[PDB]
Amino acid sequence: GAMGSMERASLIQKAKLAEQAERYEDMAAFMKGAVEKGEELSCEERNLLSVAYKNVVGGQRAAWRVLSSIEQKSNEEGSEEKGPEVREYREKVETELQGVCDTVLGLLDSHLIKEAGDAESRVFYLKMKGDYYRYLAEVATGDDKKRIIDSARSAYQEAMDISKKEMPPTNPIRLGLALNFSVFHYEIANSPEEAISLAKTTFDEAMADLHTLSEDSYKDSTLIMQLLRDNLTLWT
Amino acid sequence: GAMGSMERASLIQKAKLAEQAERYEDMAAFMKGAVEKGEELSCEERNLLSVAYKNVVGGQRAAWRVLSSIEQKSNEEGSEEKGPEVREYREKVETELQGVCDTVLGLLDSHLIKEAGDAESRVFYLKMKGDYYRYLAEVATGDDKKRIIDSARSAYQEAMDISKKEMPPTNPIRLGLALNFSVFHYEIANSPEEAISLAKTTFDEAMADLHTLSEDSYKDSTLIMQLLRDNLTLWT
Amino acid sequence: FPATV
Amino acid sequence: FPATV
Ligand SMILES: *CC(=O)NCCC1CCN(C(=O)C2(Nc3ccc(Cl)cc3)CCOCC2)CC1
Ligand SMILES: *CC(=O)NCCC1CCN(C(=O)C2(Nc3ccc(Cl)cc3)CCOCC2)CC1
Ligand SMILES: [Mg+2]
Ligand SMILES: [Mg+2]
Ligand SMILES: [Mg+2]
Ligand SMILES: [Mg+2]
Ligand SMILES: [Mg+2]
Ligand SMILES: [Mg+2]
Repeated sequence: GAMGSMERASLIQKAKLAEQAERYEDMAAFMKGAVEKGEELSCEERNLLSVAYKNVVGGQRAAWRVLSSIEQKSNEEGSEEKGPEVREYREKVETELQGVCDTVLGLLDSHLIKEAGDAESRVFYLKMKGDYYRYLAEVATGDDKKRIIDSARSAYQEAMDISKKEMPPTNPIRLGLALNFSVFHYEIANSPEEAISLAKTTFDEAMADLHTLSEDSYKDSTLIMQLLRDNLTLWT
Repeated sequence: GAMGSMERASLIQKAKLAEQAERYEDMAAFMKGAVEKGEELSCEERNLLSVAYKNVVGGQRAAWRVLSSIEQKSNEEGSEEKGPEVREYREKVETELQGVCDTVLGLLDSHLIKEAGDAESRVFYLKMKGDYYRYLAEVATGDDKKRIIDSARSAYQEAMDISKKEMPPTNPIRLGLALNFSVFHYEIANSPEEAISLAKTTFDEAMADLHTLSEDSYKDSTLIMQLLRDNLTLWT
Repeated sequence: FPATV
Repeated sequence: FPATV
């Protein structure tokens, strides 16, 4: 790849610069290069990887939703026929989104997950696997849609099982996993009751463990707890 | 080019979709394809072209400024040596910026300007020529920097001469040209007094012609007049 | 749209 | 940074 000639440390340095410049496509490309060096990622480096791709795919998802809405409006009664362009451009954006998701899934499969033995790393990568299958599921309409949804579920569930055994209920990775899996249940799996139950139980179990935390850890955990509360408020 | 097989009208349709989705790189690529069809652009189409590239280069300029500031801080006394990475990445962004500017200048030279006979189109394109040479000047440090600055000046000046002869003082293109040429004087040409004089004279001449305008034209002209006032406030 | 991290 | 259009 195009980053093969760049030092690992330089790729990481440049990813941090790209983040400061809000150049998330560049950030993602630097981080992909760093992963492809073959060494395990540190905590900081896992965060860089995730931030980069979250921001790239986030932008693509927002664009896809704009275009999908326009396309849906075009298919209503009384809408004038404007030709294939809206579908074509929605497809273009969709294909680019799918490409990014496939790139991330590829990094996780070759070989981040299999080398991840500590709970913090393994849960984090399995959560990411769930997230990128979820993004594929958002745009899926064909023969494989059920298998894509099941791939997301399986990844999230493996992450949940490890997190419950190995991490305290306030751990930010455990909380973030639960937040996202709850959204999977609500938005993808047509399971709003499961979504609500998971968010409520996660919040309550975290609340009960806050007493163990330093001020700084408390700030980190409570930030994500508020996201759980925000979703619960949206859904109830 | 990659848009050679797409209908002109479809390119324009897709540029409008890309704008709605805030996909400005795509918007610019569609508009480049439309220009390369060889037909003159309408008013609406000239606006699409300009919006697309303004947004792409705007993002690149903001990133370049972040990276340049980091690089400058690295060259201060007492700063630890961190190697070539900041310079390299600033150069990467700079080269991409220069590429976009060269693409726009190329469209203007082949053959938008030479076919533009009406004042509205010719002034608009010459203003754009000035703007993209100005962006090149912002990053120039070599043998050609003076010639790049002079290219911007010459384009702006030709636009100003036509605008003063052919357009009323409230015309938004005339106002926008003056706004940008004033910024050229302040930021590029080291001529803050010229910048201030131009902004003041342009504002005052516009004010005196507002009485001729409809409500809708008044709204358009006064918006840009306020930008002139905003710059004057910054500079005095 | 719901919050995710 | 000053306003341009
Ligand atoms: C060692 C380690 O834990 N590294 C990676 C996990 C970090 C990521 C950043 N953290 C956060 O609390 C925020 N993002 C986030 C949380 C949890 C997950 Cl699984 C992913 C991302 C929370 C949301 O705002 C940004 C930071 C701490 C844990
Ligand atoms: C026929 C015609 O005049 N077409 C192009 C010029 C338009 C552009 C949009 N207009 C504006 O007033 C705004 N942008 C802008 C003004 C002037 C120039 Cl030269 C370039 C762009 C003003 C800033 O906010 C966005 C619209 C009207 C004239
Ligand atoms: Mg090495
Ligand atoms: Mg498709
Ligand atoms: Mg349960
Ligand atoms: Mg044709
Ligand atoms: Mg250079
Ligand atoms: Mg004068």
